[PDB]
Amino acid sequence: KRRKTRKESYAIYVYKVLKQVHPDTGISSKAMSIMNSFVNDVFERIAGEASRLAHYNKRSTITSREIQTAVRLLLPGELAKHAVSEGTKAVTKYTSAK
Amino acid sequence: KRRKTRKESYAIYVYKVLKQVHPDTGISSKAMSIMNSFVNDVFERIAGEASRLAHYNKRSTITSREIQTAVRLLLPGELAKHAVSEGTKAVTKYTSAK
Amino acid sequence: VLRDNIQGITKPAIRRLARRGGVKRISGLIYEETRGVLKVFLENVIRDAVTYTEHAKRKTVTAMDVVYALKRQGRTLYGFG
Amino acid sequence: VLRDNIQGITKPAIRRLARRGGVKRISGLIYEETRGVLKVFLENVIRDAVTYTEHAKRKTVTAMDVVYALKRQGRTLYGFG
Amino acid sequence: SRKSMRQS
Amino acid sequence: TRAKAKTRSSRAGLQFPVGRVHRLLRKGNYAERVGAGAPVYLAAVLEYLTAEILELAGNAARDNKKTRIIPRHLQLAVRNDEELNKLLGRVTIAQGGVLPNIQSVLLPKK
Amino acid sequence: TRAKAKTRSSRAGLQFPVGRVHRLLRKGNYAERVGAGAPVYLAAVLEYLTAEILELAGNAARDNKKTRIIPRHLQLAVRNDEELNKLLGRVTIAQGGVLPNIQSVLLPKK
Amino acid sequence: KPHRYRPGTVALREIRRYQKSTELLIRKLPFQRLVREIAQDFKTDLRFQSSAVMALQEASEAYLVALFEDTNLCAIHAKRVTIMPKDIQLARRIRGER
Amino acid sequence: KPHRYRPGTVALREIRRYQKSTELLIRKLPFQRLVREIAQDFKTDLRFQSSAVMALQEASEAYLVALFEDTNLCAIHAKRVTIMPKDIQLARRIRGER
Repeated sequence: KRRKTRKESYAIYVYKVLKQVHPDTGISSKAMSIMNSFVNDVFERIAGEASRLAHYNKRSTITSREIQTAVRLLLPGELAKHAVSEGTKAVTKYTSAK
Repeated sequence: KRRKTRKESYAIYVYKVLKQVHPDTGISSKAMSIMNSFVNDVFERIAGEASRLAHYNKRSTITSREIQTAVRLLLPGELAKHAVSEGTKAVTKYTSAK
Repeated sequence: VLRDNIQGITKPAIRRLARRGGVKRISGLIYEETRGVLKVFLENVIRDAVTYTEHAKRKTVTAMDVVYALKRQGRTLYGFG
Repeated sequence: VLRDNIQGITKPAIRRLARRGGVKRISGLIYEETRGVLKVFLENVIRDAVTYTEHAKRKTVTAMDVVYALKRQGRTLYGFG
Repeated sequence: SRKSMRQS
Repeated sequence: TRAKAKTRSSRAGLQFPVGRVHRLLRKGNYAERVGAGAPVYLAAVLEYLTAEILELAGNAARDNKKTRIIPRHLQLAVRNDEELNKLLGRVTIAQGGVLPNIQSVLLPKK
Repeated sequence: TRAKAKTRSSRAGLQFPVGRVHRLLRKGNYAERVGAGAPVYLAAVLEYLTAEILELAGNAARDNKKTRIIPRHLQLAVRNDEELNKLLGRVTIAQGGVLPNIQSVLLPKK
Repeated sequence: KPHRYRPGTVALREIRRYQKSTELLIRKLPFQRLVREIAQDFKTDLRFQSSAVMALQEASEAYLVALFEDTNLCAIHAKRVTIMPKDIQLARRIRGER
Repeated sequence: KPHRYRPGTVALREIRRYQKSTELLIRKLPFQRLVREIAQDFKTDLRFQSSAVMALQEASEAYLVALFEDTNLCAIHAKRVTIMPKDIQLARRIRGER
């Protein structure tokens, strides 16, 4: 009766986004694992780019603009601009709330 | 009037190593800059690999073993084994002294 | 001790791999070259994976070790963690 | 405003670059393709460099920005810091 | 319920 | 008394976890300090990318008369989109297969 | 009275700065803690690689009747050593040029 | 009298079938034996997880499929429809592997 | 009768000369103008350091030389001694830039 350890994953958030974009559509376990790995890889890429951006400018804080510059560097064009728009909108809403 | 802010480089250490290996051979400014950039690049590579190794194993400290594994993963063939031997010799001597 | 296992990649398997790659006609000498290339690739990936496993003080090569080995060679693989 | 500077990469320059690359005979249509490829490469590298410069709130593109842009694209350059 | 302007 | 707990994702209007992203950034050996808006911005970017890939994969699944996304649909969605293909150019999707592409020279001379 | 200062590089018999490498490791956002022997090992590895490249570049310079190493000598040393070429495969050396390689098919027929 | 397809219809049919399909094309047991034989030279008494061998097979098949695509392109470039070992060598040389 | 070298001796001589030399092969001012014209599309009133332009020229020449080596290899594969745009396209497609 040894309970397995807690393994964190983005499965629930990916499922919520899928239900937002496709209500009557499911996802298999392998596809969910692939999406989780994609999220982890993109997270690592953007975080590393922001970290080296901060190091280059001799800054000790990763801020919104560092993440924005990382997104602009790593994403191909229209994806980058739409991601920047979504990020700025989310940050503005969060700041407006509290 | 005011001295420029000091910029740390590996020039003197590369020069000492060159005098050890070639007592009569000099080095140009561009070659010294290339050597400094090479040292910085290799240092960044090894440190990043060691950091990833520590993160994968849920460790908080980078030790001689982590750097050694990074060296084995990054240097090809005889370079890796020779670097391993030199580094283990250096660490053994350092621990033997104090 | 295993030996002569590179021959386990049979001619029909290489032909299927070429067909998935869009190859229509295959020379008879393709198979040995493909076996050698696959052996080199597997040697590199397995060497990196075994290095990762040895650093972990494990005696079992895990899927995460293979994933990290592939990612180090610029061949990130999804679907295994 | 600068315009039509891609023609500044003259035919003898492309010929010299090919000779350094070991090319013995060059077709006449090679020059336009080489100019287009060079334009695309410079566009990518300059875009990354300008992004780095803008993040630093600077108006001067520095050598370090170019080095970082090249490193991000897997084309590390030695001799410029 | 969610649509992206990238695909128009 | 203490106020009712509200998740940062709810404040940002995002589905991805702002708190988990912030904790990963703090414990990822990226920088000494992490700003308040960085996890929000990164969660928004991740959610947008997930939405794009999931929308394209759902379109592919509907084309294949399926109501469940499999790795093949993800591979088709990634490789059929130019920008997504560039983003995941060096990424292999397990059980994803390949896109149908036969060179014209190999086709029969009809 | 405190003991006379002795550099960590001298203890390990190395010419590269062990203390500077330790400081860069601590302030490089790589891990929460850095071991004592890690900077020693990294300095030894860097010194060995530098010694190899400098020896090969000096040999090239002596073969070119020069007493000062120039970028051309470094490029020749890197591209002539198989393992060093593999290590610096995606690295461009400024003012290094290229090797004198002419394909055999392009050579004149005797 | 027996029905026979011309030399190339079945090749195109197989190309279509295997580009539609997504299952692995190499037998599991021979590939596992090859993996164990290769790993024997690196460390003895090694054990492998099933997921590790599956990931290795997926990576190897993807790499081989991409290499065969490049080889087909090389063969077409030489005014041929048959892939030859020189095509594979040229593809690997342009990629930067040999 | 004036002396004339056959069509290919001078080409080989130029190959040897430019493989022995290390100086940049593109004129500095036209390349600087091209860089500035390209950068005009990304941000107005941009200034450039001399070292930045020198590094850009070095990287561009190295990339072009490597591409020309790959193009020559592709043209030799097609049993030709003349490089053509199709060779460049094949090289860039195999490299993964198209």
